[PDB]
Amino acid sequence: AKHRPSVVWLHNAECGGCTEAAIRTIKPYIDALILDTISLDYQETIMAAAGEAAEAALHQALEGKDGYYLVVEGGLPTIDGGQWGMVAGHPMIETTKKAAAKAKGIICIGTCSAYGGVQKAKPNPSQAKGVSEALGVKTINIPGCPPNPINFVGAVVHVLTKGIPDLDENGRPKLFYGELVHDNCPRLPHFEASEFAPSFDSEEAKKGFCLYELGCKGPVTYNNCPKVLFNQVNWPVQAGHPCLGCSEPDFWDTMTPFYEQG
Amino acid sequence: PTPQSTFTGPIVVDPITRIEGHLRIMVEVENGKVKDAWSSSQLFRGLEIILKGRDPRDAQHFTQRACGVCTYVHALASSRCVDDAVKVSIPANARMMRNLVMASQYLHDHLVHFYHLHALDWVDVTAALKADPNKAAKLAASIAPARPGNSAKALKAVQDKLKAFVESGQLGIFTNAYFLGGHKAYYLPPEVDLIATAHYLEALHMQVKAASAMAILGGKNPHTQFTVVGGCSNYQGLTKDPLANYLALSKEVCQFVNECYIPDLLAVAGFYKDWGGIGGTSNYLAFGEFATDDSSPEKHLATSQFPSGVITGRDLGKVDNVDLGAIYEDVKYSWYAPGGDGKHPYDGVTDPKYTKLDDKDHYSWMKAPRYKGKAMEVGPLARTFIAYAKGQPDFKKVVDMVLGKLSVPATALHSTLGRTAARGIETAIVCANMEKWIKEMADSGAKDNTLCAKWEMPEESKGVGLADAPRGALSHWIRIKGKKIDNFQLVVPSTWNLGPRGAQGDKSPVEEALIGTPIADPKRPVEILRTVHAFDPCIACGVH
Ligand code: SF4
Ligand code: SF4
Ligand code: FCO
Ligand code: F3S
Ligand SMILES: [Mg+2]
Ligand SMILES: [Mg+2]
Ligand code: NI
Repeated sequence: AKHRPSVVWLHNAECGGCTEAAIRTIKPYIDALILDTISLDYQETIMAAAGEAAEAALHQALEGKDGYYLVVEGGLPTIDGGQWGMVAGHPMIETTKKAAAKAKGIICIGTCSAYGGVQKAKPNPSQAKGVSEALGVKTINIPGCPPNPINFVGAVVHVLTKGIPDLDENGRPKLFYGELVHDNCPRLPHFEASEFAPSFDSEEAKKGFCLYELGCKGPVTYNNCPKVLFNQVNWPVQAGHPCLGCSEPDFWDTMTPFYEQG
Repeated sequence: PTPQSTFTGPIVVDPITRIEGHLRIMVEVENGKVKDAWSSSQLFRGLEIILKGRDPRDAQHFTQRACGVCTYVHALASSRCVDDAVKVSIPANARMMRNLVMASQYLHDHLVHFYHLHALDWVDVTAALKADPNKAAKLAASIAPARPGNSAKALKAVQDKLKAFVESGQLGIFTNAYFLGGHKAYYLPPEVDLIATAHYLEALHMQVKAASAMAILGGKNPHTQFTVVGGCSNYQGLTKDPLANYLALSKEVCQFVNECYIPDLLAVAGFYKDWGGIGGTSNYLAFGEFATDDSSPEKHLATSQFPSGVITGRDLGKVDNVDLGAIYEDVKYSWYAPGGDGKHPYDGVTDPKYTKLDDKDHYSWMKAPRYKGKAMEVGPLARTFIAYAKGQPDFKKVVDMVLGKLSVPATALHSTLGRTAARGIETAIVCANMEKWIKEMADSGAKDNTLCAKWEMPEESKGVGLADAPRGALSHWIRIKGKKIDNFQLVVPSTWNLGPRGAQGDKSPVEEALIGTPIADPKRPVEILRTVHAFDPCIACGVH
């Protein structure tokens, strides 16, 4: 019985799309991962235990002799002493702080935990923050809304088996986030030739012209979408839609209007 | 007999796990039965506030982030909404593509809910270690269709993996499970636990295929990106080779629904037949889904192949039409400012005001949606009753089937067991329809590949987008002023189901369903979870 590294996964201000994205991994599948690779010791979406029993499972993991790695999904709502976001009667900011204190490493899955995300968008009624900002601690960021499971699992496996991957200025591993979406887009030749769709109904759109005039943020977005695809089959520009810039910090405010470049 | 303790006193379960989002459940218990209940949503994000003043075209991208479990459905609702506000009629191909993506979402979402969210309330995974895999194989061979995954050898490998995992001492997501050590409320034979655990693992793989199928049309999953005002952007979604692969994947998923999901669900139902008497409510609402004419919200309501309607007081003889003018939301018992009660969603107000934990006067971040003063249950059960009542041929066939298999009357469906069975029933029906719907779109797409219509942004307008998402009646409501979002309101299926009391002090569906719940063991109150989970709760959705 080889010991499997303990992973604690917290849900804060999230939509669950990151947990969903994670379970779409096929290298390995999620069953192989939690049966052979890691010991996933707290995960609200799928754990058997509930209530006090779940809280005790969390505390057992946090007190584990072998330590643990922390995965955080979602931003942290900080207005009113953090009371607008609570689990087991405790502000999410308090519990995340406690769990971060002794973590071997923190992986922020998704743009929300990395940078604050959707609830941080103006006027930010819950005064939500990304984890690094709220806790003042260093995070490995795996952003996108949600990130590809390839990026999340690859980072988890890299951290357990080698160490911290090389990160860019926004804390994203360069293994996945080193290249612009646009530099790998199959419609680049159209961009270069100034062959743009003026609308989604146009013959240009039907011919698969570049989506830049329709708001495509691929030229300012670092992600590996066109290279690795999603779900082994597709990606947004291949489905004829512009990139929203969803792996960029604060994209809700910097990349909008999504259908414009202004 | 149904196990029940003598416990008198409060029970709080927070967090409710195996749902999306953050839910606290408080109950008062007397002689081992729930006598009062509160459904307390514990996170606010405030998408409605965030949308104010933004581009109506942006709405769907924000609102899709209401939730990633029921991914897509909010982008769809927002697109239908803005489509209605600009008065654009989407092309035939866009209607078909949008409805096919919804269908794919039903299959993914329901499969994952039954196995990965709900099953652990009924299946004692550790008891599966006690089964003889040979006896388990014969059992499965006798009830369900024949399949290699149900052989002695496949079931033994599953049992071998589980045993090595349990003996490692790192139980992971099973740590402190309510079934550890046995539990009076868990009735399944060990062989059945093994079979269901095998399929639980299988389903982890099959849900990947269901999401791949969806992504062929949707761009990616989670969070699709193929819908635009006026229709869809995905021209490749209409061509032959992708639709052939879409079909092929949906067929694999549907084989698994028919070989594993439905047979497991029926086995569980057979053993927990007493749960046909627990967790019933009386009123049902649906906006319908899978319309042949989505030119307007009126037409969606009228032509939804899974029909729309309102049943009141369990009266299956009187399905009324949906009056969209009669929907409103109260906040009396919610964490919002005073004076926000009785608001139609076009006049919706979202002014957060927190008080404190377990304040019986204000205890949820969900608003309380009401229909003419009545709470409404939404979701698979609501759709199933409405479809059955109206004589929808597929729903009449599969329902009467399920009822005959189980030897229970149609009245047993007003229950937690009913609610659970309804979810399977409609999955089987979506599956039976997939090939016809795919063929329709393939044929249409080859003849003419129009996918988006032209449209103009009006200075001032309003619109509504309706869908029946996997959890029920979803509506997005926009007021446009100066070509911008003046007001944008979501009223979500889990808001209908799991909101708090309305302004008259009246329990929401989940709160009412909880009354009369037996508690065999107040330390491990799995019965609360069986009823809550059967609603397929989503607090991210409910509160937004
Ligand atoms: S990053 Fe996007 S998909 Fe992940 S939790 Fe945040 S909103 Fe949901
Ligand atoms: S569609 Fe977007 S990512 Fe692709 S070439 Fe055009 S601007 Fe670049
Ligand atoms: N289904 C679903 Fe999500 C909820 N409740 C939505 O809409
Ligand atoms: S929207 Fe996000 S998923 Fe990729 S294509 Fe653009 S970075
Ligand atoms: Mg224990
Ligand atoms: Mg709302
Ligand atoms: Ni949801």
